[PDB]
Amino acid sequence: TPPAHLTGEYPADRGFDPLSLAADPTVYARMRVSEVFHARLSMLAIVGAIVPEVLGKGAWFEAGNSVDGIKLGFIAMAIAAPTEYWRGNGGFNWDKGAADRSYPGFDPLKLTTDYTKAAEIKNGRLAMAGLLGLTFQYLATGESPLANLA
Amino acid sequence: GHKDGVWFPGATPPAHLTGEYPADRGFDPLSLAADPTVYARMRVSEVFHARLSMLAIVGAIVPEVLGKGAWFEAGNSVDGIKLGFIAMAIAAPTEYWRGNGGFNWDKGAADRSYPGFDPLKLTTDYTKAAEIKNGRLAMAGLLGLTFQYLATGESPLANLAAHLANPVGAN
Amino acid sequence: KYRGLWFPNITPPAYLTGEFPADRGFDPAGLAADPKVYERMRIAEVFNGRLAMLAIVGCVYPELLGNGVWFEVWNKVDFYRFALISLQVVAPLEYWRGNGGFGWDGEEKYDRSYPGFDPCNLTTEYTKAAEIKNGRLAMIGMFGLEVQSHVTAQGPVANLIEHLRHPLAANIGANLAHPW
Amino acid sequence: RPLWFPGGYAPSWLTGQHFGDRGFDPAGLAADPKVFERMRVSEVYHGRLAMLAIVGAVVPDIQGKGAWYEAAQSAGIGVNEVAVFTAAYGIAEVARGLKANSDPTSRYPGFDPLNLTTDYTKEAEIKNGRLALTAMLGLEVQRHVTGVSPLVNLVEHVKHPLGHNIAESVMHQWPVA
Ligand SMILES: CC1=C(C#C/C(C)=C/C=C/C(C)=C/C=C/C=C(C)/C=C/C=C(C)/C=C/[C@@]23O[C@]2(C)C[C@@H](O)CC3(C)C)C(C)(C)C[C@H](O)C1
Repeated sequence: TPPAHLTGEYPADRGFDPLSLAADPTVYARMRVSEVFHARLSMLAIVGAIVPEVLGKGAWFEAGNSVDGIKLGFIAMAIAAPTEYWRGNGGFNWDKGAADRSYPGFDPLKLTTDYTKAAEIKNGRLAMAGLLGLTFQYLATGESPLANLA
Repeated sequence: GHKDGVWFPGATPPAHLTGEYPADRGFDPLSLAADPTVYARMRVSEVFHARLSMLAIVGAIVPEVLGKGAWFEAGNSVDGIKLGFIAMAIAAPTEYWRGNGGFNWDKGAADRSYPGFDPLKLTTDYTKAAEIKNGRLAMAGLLGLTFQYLATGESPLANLAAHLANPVGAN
Repeated sequence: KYRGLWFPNITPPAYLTGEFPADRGFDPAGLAADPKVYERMRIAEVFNGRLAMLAIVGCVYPELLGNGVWFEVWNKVDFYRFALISLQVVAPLEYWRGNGGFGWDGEEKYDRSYPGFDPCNLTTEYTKAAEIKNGRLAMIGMFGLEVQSHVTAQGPVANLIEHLRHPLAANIGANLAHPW
Repeated sequence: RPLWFPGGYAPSWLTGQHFGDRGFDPAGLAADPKVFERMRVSEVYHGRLAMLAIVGAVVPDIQGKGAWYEAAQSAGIGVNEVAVFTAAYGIAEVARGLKANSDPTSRYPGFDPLNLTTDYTKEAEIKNGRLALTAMLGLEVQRHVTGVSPLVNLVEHVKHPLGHNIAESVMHQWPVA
């Protein structure tokens, strides 16, 4: 049975809130943006944990003795600083926005449907679940992703 | 009023830029030219920076072509301090005369950007817009020559000789 | 609203009326003629100033305590760890500063130049001008420190003490006459 | 209204009736009114338990019986002994948890032999609780980052404040204990 605050207005809605975290609408608005971003980040990660380990580059937990983790961490944080601020601000100016910060502009093909909006978050939810799993298998064994498949 | 287009596909020109002065492509995101009196000055400075850059990118290459080393080896081939002193001692009257628009204390009211040195009578709107266009290239070029020398350390013409024989694996 | 000017007999720009603290009619390069940029410039001026004030005390005081010189700190301290950990710590704070609050839509509309972090109720249109002027002084100072770092290659307290001990043999003239 | 952050913005659900309302809920975790009362129960519980903990983490380290993270194995207490305690504590726990979250006794069971219940004492309970809760968080994190006892941490900081602080400590590879 769907909850009271969680109605079926927004994409990928299934009526799941046993914890009542998104009771307030403005909270739910933030939740939604944060779910989409977490989904979008988890996909580049789930793929980025397989694709440069298939080609003979070594596993995701082996990355430490292939890069300088401190320095790469610095580089990543130094390019995240402008771009995350711009994502958050909705542009470059001091006063905020009016350029929708979840679903900005990048669609030259007119693919923004409610189906595709739902499928952004649908594919994302199991990429998240996958990544949550991928780590748990490594902590309970000692194995790589494709080695865990055996 | 932009017949020749704009710097970004669908961009709106700024309010102070209305396609009236040469080579306006409606580009001022930091709004440095909002004040008109300042924009008048800005125009002269850009054209001058342009004309200085074109003599410089030539002077960094045409000596190198005739086998004299690159531009960063010019310090070996000249006395660096001394020529710098004579350059500053010759620029002093001539730059003052350029700024004053003449030789008399109370200014001249000649166009100090476009003075009138033209025995071939080529002064047209196209040529004004081509001064700045060829200029913006040469500035960008000179900005390259410095940054290429900092990231590499070989000659300018050697970096071109790399890139034709190394399209992938240049950067 | 009488106010002083930065150069004797000049006339101020027409967009600088004295309406804001520490206005001295100074914008020859016309970088604040549009009002919205003048709003951001104003926030930036106070924030660069505040950081220069922290910086210049941070640069001078550990050298006074004999803990080292500010531009030689990176041979004892790893820069990349320091900068990673700093950006991790600073990021949500800077985020909230630019945002205007903790909410995604701003919501809790705070002043992003002058929030209320003032338990002594000391804020006036005068203390604002004092904050700006102290900040401008510190920015000029931090420019001095960097150029002095390159030219003399000694620390700033050392540079001061050298000028006091040998005012003629330790000044900008003598230090720039030599190759340096 | 005294608030947790300067500017004068409180959530709507946090009105200023309950003890310790300082307009602090930027994640909207008490927006629903039924969850609020449970949470009001568990804040006081967590608070009281931490208060006991923090006093119990300092006193045997003062007495010289080892630091709190090395105080179980120093006097035995294995996983079976925590199981027997947990079974013994369960009786009082289910006795507590048989009543509703709306009854004032669910926080305030009335055992007051000195008769010191006022409103000043309820806020003072909640404030000392939240201070002890952050202190336990501090103990755990310090334990891992510095890798020494908390009283050691305090003593080094008092004697050499620039020498030993969070800034020094966090510039080494910190998960060490
Ligand atoms: C326009 C605009 C913007 C902008 C911009 C940009 C990109 C501006 C940058 C322009 C740029 C890049 C300007 C270069 C100048 C170089 C000069 C003058 C040449 C001198 C060089 C000389 C005189 C050197 C002489 C040499 O003798 C030497 C010393 C050694 C010899 O061996 C060889 C030669 C002969 C070489 C914003 C900021 C984006 C927003 C705003 O709203 C609108």
